[PDB]
Order: sequence, then C-alpha cells, then structure tokens
Amino acid sequence: ALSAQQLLNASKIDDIDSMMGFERYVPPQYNGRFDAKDIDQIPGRVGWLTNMHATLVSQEQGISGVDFYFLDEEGGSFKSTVVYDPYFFIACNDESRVNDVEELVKKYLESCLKSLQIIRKEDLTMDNHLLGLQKTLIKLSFVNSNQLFEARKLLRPILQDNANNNVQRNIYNVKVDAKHLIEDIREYDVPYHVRVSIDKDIRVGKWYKVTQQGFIEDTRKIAFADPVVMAFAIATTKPPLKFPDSAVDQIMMISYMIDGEGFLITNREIISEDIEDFEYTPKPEYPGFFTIFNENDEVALLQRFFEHIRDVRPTVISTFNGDFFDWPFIHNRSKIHGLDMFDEIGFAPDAEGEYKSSYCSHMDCFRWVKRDSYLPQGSQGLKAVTQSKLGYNPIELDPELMTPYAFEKPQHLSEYSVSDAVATYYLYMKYVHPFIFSLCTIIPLNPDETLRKGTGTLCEMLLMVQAYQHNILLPNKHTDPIERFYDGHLLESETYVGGHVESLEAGVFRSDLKNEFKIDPSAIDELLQELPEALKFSVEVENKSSVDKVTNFEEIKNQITQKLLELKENNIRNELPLIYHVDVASMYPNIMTTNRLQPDSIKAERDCASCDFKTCARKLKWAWRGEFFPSKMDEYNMIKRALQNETFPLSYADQVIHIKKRLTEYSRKVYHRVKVSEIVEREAIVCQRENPFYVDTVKSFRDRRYEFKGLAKTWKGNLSKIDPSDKHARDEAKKMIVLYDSLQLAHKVILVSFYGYVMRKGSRWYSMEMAGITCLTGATIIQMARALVERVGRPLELDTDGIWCILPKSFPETYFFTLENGKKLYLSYPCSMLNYRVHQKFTNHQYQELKDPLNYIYETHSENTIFFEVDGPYKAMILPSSKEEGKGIKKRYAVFNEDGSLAELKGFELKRRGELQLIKNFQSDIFKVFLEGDTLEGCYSAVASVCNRWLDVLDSHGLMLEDEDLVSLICENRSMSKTLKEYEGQKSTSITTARRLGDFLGEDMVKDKGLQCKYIISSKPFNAPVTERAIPVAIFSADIPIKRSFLRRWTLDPSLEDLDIRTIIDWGYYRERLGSAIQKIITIPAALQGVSNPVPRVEHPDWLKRKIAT
DNA sequence: TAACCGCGTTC
DNA sequence: TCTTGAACGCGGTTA
Ligand SMILES: Nc1ncnc2c1ncn2[C@H]1C[C@H](O)[C@@H](COP(=O)(O)OP(=O)(O)OP(=O)(O)O)O1
Ligand SMILES: [Ca+2]
Repeated sequence: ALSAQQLLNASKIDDIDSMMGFERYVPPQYNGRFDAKDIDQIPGRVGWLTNMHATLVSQEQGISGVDFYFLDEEGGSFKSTVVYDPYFFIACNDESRVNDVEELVKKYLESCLKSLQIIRKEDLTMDNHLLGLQKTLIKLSFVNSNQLFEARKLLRPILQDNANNNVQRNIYNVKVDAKHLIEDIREYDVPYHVRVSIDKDIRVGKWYKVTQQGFIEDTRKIAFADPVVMAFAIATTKPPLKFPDSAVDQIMMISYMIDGEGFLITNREIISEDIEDFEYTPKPEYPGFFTIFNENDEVALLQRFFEHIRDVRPTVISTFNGDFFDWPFIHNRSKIHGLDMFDEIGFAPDAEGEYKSSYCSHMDCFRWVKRDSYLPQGSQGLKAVTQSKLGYNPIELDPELMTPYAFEKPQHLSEYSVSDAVATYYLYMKYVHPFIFSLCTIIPLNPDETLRKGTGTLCEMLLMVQAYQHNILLPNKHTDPIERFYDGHLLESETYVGGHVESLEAGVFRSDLKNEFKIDPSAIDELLQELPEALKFSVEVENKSSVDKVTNFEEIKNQITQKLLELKENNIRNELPLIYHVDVASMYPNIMTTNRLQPDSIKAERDCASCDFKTCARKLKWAWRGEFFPSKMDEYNMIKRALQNETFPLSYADQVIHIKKRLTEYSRKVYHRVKVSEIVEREAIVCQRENPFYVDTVKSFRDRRYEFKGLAKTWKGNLSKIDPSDKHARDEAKKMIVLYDSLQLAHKVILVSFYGYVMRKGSRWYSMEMAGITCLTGATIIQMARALVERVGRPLELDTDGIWCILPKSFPETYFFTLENGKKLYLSYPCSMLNYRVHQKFTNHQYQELKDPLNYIYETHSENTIFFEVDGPYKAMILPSSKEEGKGIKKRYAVFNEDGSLAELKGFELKRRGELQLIKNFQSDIFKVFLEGDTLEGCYSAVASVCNRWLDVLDSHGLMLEDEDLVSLICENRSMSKTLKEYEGQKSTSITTARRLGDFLGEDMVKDKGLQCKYIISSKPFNAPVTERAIPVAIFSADIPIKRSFLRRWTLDPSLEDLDIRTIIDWGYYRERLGSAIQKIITIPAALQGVSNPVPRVEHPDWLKRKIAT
C-alpha cells in the first residue's frame, strides 16, 4: 500500500542524481571469459565507488536494489545499480519434515513470497557442527524489502502460537501439524544495503569496473580518487543572552571552502560594510584565500548557496555539528521563504533528524570528534579540536557580540566566520576523510554511516562479513529478561569485575630529587636465575632474531647482573629515581586472541562433552557480581500478591515498575538494606576448537592497528635522528607523527569495542562469561607485575594494564645489542624482565587450529601476544592524595617530560568539561610548579607561593580582579544530559540554574537537551542548601530592573539594592572548594611525604592533625 | 555518616 | 529507533 511512496522517493532521487551528474549507467553486453584476470577486455566503465544507497526500481511493486555512485577515471561521475533479492531464513526443529514446512509456507506466504529453497549453513550452536554437520534452513526470497516485512508480520504470529500452550477441545484423546515445525526466523533484521554489500563483496573506496556480469575490483588501482570536497559553516543572528531560532533569526554570513579554495557570502541586509577578498592562512599547511559574494537579502544568500552547490557538484559536504544546527537552520529559513531545499540541492532529514543526500555524503566532523578523536568532552569544541589536531589557535568571538558586530565590526566578523570554515575543511581533509573512506573499504557501509554508527555496530558489521564468508548462520540479536533472580532474591544488576585499579603512593617524585628503596634480595635472586632465558627471549621473541647472530650477548649478560649485584648487597639505598610507565599493548584484544576467547568458544561441560569429550578445555575463571534486594523469594510473593490494584481510568514492563518500587521499601524495612552485592567466583570452559571467526576478526583489526602504532614509533626516531638544525625535515617528521598517532587512536575504540560488543544490547554474539574472563585474567597479569615491582621498587599507581613507578637510578635500564649485520637491537631490561614472567605464567599451550579440513585434523601449539610496552623515563610525576585517612586518589595525576613539558595530565577538573573555573585555572597554573625548588621542601614551597597567590584573591573577595575577569574565573559550567522536565524531583546546581534560566529568559531556554548551566553560588539565603543558591551568571548582564527582582527572590531578601557581583558570591563556599584542591594536590601529599603543611592558610583535617603527633 | 545519583573522566 | 564494557572522583542529596 505504501509502495508508491517508496517508488516516488527513488524517482526524485534519480532526477537529483541526474541534476548532479549521476546518470544510471547500464553496461554493454558480453558472452565470454568472466575471470577478473581479463578485466581490460570485458566491456564496461571503471570507477571509484564513493557512495551507495538502497532503492527501488521497476522493470526498466518495485524490485529492491542498491544505487552505487562512482567517480570515473576521466574526471566524470556516474551511478550504477545492482539488484539483489531480499531474503531471510526459516529454522526447523525436526529436519526430516522440512518439505512439509516448505509446502506450508509456500501456500501461506503465497501473498508475499517470490521464491524459496533449502539451503545449508554452519551453526556454531549445534552438536558435532565441527565434525562437518550443517544446519538446514528455508531461504525465503522476496521481490522487495516491503514484502519481506509482510512475511515477518505473517510468520511472527505462528512463532507466538508455537510458544503458547495449545488449547485442546477434547480432554480424553491420548501426528503434528506443519505450523508447529517453525523453529524461528533468522537473518531477518539485516539492513538491505548492508546485505547487498556483504553478499556481493562491494565496498566504498574501492575501484570497480561495472560490467553486465557485475562488479570487478580493479586491484591494479590502489590510490583513492579525489572527490569534490566542500565544508561550510553558517553565522546567525541571535537574541541577546539567548539561543538562535530559525523562526525569527536570520543567516548573516555563510563561510565555506571547496578543495583548498575559500569563499564567503554575506547578507548586506544585516552586514553593513561590504566585505572583500582577503586571506586567512592560519599555518602554511592550511592555505585559505577567500573570495566574497555580498548578496543583498537573506534569500539571495540561500539562493547563492544552492546555486554554487549545483555548480561544483560535490560528493562530500563537511560541517561541524551541521546535523543539528547548520542544516536545520538553513532548512527552515528556506522553508519560510517558500524554498524546498530537497528541490534545490537534494538534502533532507532522514528518520533520525540528520541531513543526508543521495549524491553527497554529509561528513559532520563532530561525529568523528565524539567517536574517534580520543579527545575529552572538555575539548570536543571546534576551538580545542582546531588546537589539538590542526595545531593553531583559531579566531574567537563572543556569541553575544556576533549580532552587533554586523554593524560595528563587520571585518572582525568575516574573519571569525572564515575561521570556522578553514578549521572545518582542513580538519576533514587531514583527519576525517582518509580515516572514514579507508574504513569504508572493509566495512559494508557507505561513508555517511561509517562515520556516525556506534563502534559496537561497526564491530558487528565486520563480524557479519566473516560469519557470512564462512557460511556461518547469524545468531539473532540478544534480549535480556525483564526480571532475573538469584538465591530467591530479585536481581537489580549483574555484571563482572572489571580492571584492577590501585593508588599506592601520593605526592611528588622528581628525577633531580632522591628516594629510598628497600630492595627484596630474594626478588633479585628470582631475577638473576630468570636472567638467562629472558635475555635470549629479548632477542628471540621481542626482536624475533637469533641468539647466535647477535654479537655482544655475554657482554650485556654481566653488565646487568653487575648492577643486580651492587643492588643485592646494598638492598637499602637512598638515590635518585627513574620514573617509568609500563602498559600492555591492546591488552583485552591480546588477551582474547591469546586464549581463543570468543562468545561461541564458551561452553558448559554439557555440550563440549557431547563432542570430543582433550584440549577442548582451557578452563578459565571470571568473577560474577550481582546487585539484588535482600528479600527472599517468599517476600517477593507478598509484594506480588499485594500489588494488584494500582490505578483505574497495564503492560508487563509497566507492571514491573510498581513491583520494584514497593520492593525497595519492603526490603529496606526488615533487613535495613536495599542492595546486596556478592562476588561469586565462577569458571567457564573455552573450547580451543570452535570456528574462530570472531577471535580472528579481532586479530585482524588488532594487526590493522599495530601498523599505525608501529609507524608512529618509526617516525619518532626519524625525528630523533634529524639534527635540530634542519627544520623542514623535523617539521614534516612531526606532521607524520601526528598523522599516525591519530590513526592508531581512531582504530582503538573499535578494537576495544570488540571486547565490549559481547555485552552490548542487541548483540548477536553475547557472552558475559567471555567478558569476565578477559577482565579477570588481565587483573591477574597486572597484579603479578605489581608484586614484582613492589619487591624491586615503589609502584605509584596502577590501572587495568598500566603501572606508574619509580625505580632506583641504578636498576638495569636500557641496553643496545649489536647485530652481526650492523644493526642495533633495543633492550629495556625492566620491560623485558616483566614480559618473560607473563610468558612463563600466562601462555596458551592449548591453542588448536585446523590444519586439515577434509580429515578434520587440529594441531595444538603455544600462543601469547601479551606484551608490556615501556615509556619513560620522566622528570616528574605529581600524584594527589585523598582527604580521608588511608584513602588515595586513582585515575588522576600529572607527569612531566625530561624537557619539562607536560607529559600527561589525567582525570583532573582542568581536563573535564564543566567544573569550577577557579580550580581549572588553579590546576593549570600549579602542576607546572612542582618542577621548581631545589629539594622536596623547596619544591612544595614554590607551589605554596602560587597557592597563596590564588588564596589571596578569595580572601580579598575579588578586589584584585576586574568584574569581567572575575566571573570568567568564578563560574561553574555544568551540562544537562537531558531537558529539565526529566530530572523531576532531583536537586542540583544545574537543575536550579536551568530552572532559573527559564523564568529569567523563557521556557524556550530549556527546550533542548544539553543545556550549559553557567552559574555562581550566592550567600543568601543564609543556612540553606547549595542547590538553592545557584545564580545564572547571565542575570548579571541583564537589565537592572530584571536583575534586581530576580536577585531578590533568589536571595529571599526583598529589600536588597546592592547588585554588585562581589556582594552576592559566597566566597566561603569557593574558599572551601579551592581549599580541598590545595589539600589534595599540595598540603596533604606533603604530609604523607614528611613535609610540614606548606600552605598553613589551609589546615589539615582532624585525623591528619592527630597523626603528625601520632 | 553510609548509600546513592549525575557527570565525565581512565582504563 | 538505535545501542562497546567496568572502575573511579567529586560535589551533592538521601536515609
Ligand atoms: N573505550 C573502551 N571500551 C572498552 N574497553 C576499553 C576501553 N578503553 C580501554 N578499554 C579496556 C580494554 C583495553 O585493552 C584496556 C587497557 O586500556 P588501554 O591500555 O588504554 O588500551 P589498550 O591496551 O587496548 O591499547 P594500547 O595499545 O593503546 O595500550 O582497557
Ligand atoms: Ca594498553
């Protein structure tokens, strides 16, 4: 019935594709040799596939197909279409009566079925499926996806009927119908365009020849084509102290760039002084000359925009958050001028509210920043991404001064708008475009979806490609039960124990200062007898070389034990430290690949016993955690019996809500607790013989990442080799390092999402057991590593796969082998001595792999890809301490390089989005001062100097700060994940600020989720909770009669005329906050390091006073 | 004071 | 509709 709507949509897409140079190309005819080795002979048209979309065509109801958008070698563009029948399978219980089902479904689905056929597939959840047994299914094929749905609609009813007890009519009777044989439907929830891309092995970014036989990969061409790339950014008028609205506000300026060339278009109706050609080259690598069009009115701006789009024919349009600001604004402003943007440039919102087009992919760079840039949310704004990635500080302009600068400073506005463009285009070209289009060559998705989809969904696709190419039947998406019980107690949450985190030592540790070490002798003993096989291991495994080919093996073997000797008899020494960090590379991946860990490889003793019941078993343990009400099962009945009369004028999911609520109070009433958390150590069997398509997929992507990681390591040294005198060489080498580090980091979230996918909702390969084993194993490796560095040094902090430590300046350090050829083989004893212990204790000797598929012969061997990598030595490492006795602070510290630059700053308020600007600016000013001072006491003093400097300001009640600089240093800018309406009954500074932002300015302030709550804490009302004294810092720039009235009720002081900022601030609250930061970063850690409180203006807590005088 | 929540980091 | 995980810090309220 809705077909016509789908047929109509496709049609219009063709007209637009034609309007942008995409004519549907049908290739010539040919009857001869198909083999790809004859590509030049076969007739057709080669092209670089840039984009693909599902569609509906008629013979010349629609028949499903996929449009394929190409850029040919001769500088042209063309479209081509493959047709593929949508299809899903039917499973059966008794595989003897498959034909009865086949006949039944043929007559039942006569309305929608086109064809049908028995097929066989591998099923990894079947007994003796490894010995060669296949799964029989019925392949339902259809003309289009619409009819495939109608089937699922006509089959799901049966599926529910076979799951409900059959209502017999005769009680006394003592054959089975064909409907009762349908077990399930399978591979039914696969996107059609994805289905075609997998089944025909077509990928975006690959070179193909389009022939009558089909598509052929011209693997001779490896380099991408160069599509026309445009990035654009808009500028809007905006109510003072409010947000832009497409209903009233106008576009004033639109900057954009097209393949290196820069353009600006201005609305003279708002921009007064006409703008002319100028140049913004932020850095030499980022050229950007700009020509300007000064259109008269706003519709001439939109018209000039659409006209130019059609001119250059762009296959890629890049923005920064254009999906939810730029595009929807241009759409409404075109609508309010009676302009159909679909009719004009073929863009429209899809079912997610994002703006896509057929001929052109919309590359919202923000999507990449959120997912792949590996940047914190406090840096995912255009300015920070421009600084972190492009490397230049962009032009900034206060949004409240963009509307008036149309009159006042129109030049300053034009530079800021082209600033947004330059940063957007060169961000896309240098970073996004290579990563996205190259990822498209292995992921069966077009660029639009490769950029936006969740990383878990990406892993799914990759895995779907393997499972299909190995004829493995896809498991359906996982579903969680609505309730779940344990020991009679209802479960709230069950999970597993994640990574092992440890804060051990706090305070300052510096290269120029000195530290005490208590060396375990018996650990030096353990290291000296582990010495021989480790040194062979370092060259044989870590460097993959022969012992008898390296020269100075014995030369090193003694120099290390010499220091091991001088450190053995002198097991108590006070020297300088060496600050090092050790990290296992791709830990959870390498833990999975090493152990053949994958969801299907996990079995009970029930099933693998039914196979070859023996190295099928790598018995591995994981730690289960459940959170459950203390109510026993009998208590549950009472609540179930009681809760039956809630409302009158209920779905199961709705009915669960009330059961939970009443169960909290009943559980809290008698056991004096609401949640019980129990650790149940568990065990799982992972068969070493299962089809390893999952774990191999993880290994492919891991190796995919190692290339870029190894290439960054390679170009690091190239910089070291080039003398400081040659700039260009160094500069280019720096440019290479930045490129390769981004590439390896962008692959990281996908590689780790392979371990995350096993817990994702709707996952096809769900295993809590697998995830737990991965996590636990790793905690055991890092704790085993800690136990050793404890014995030979002082480890400072530890997190999952990482260890921060200081080592005696004389512990064995680094050593360079000399190969007989004339090569230098690197050796770092500290890292390599750890690696051995892992290989001797965490190596899979049951790793079986299929050698002979015909005779089903497996060959056990030994696998271990778990390697520590070492970074260092560092000059300083500042770790904080808790305010509570004994407690420490994890996931938070600062490190400094040999040359003093900030190595790593982790976890602190400075990096996070929001938080109090005081602390951020304080933290950004102090950490660099722990590098000052000539001893731990002189160090903590230079810190205290700038500590008192910041303290002075607070006690000075802001007298030293200009009002403008004052608020920009006292404001807290927390964000709201949702709209206000959804935090009902909760209390926070963000909720109050939002609630007060609304009355002060309007309900249209809190309409959208993601509100920036910029607030300041007031003194009045006195002795009232802090969530109630949150003042919007916007009121302090509002009208004086608006200001007063609100500030009076917010303070509950109806007779207050003093509106000056400094009288309202509760400096006491700010002093406490700044006080805790001083305690945690300076004074307390000093006390645990034996220094006296170096900032005596901030006291110690009671317990820590009582412990200096023990 | 311990339990608990939202945000946003570190893995 | 989509949709990687757990561990942790911190200000702040809740029992
Ligand atoms: N975003 C994430 N999602 C899921 N698991 C993650 C994520 N980040 C880290 N992990 C887990 C899996 C990692 O192997 C483990 C150690 O973190 P980390 O060392 O940063 O990554 P890694 O060891 O995979 O990569 P690298 O080679 O860069 O060290 O923590
Ligand atoms: Ca790691």
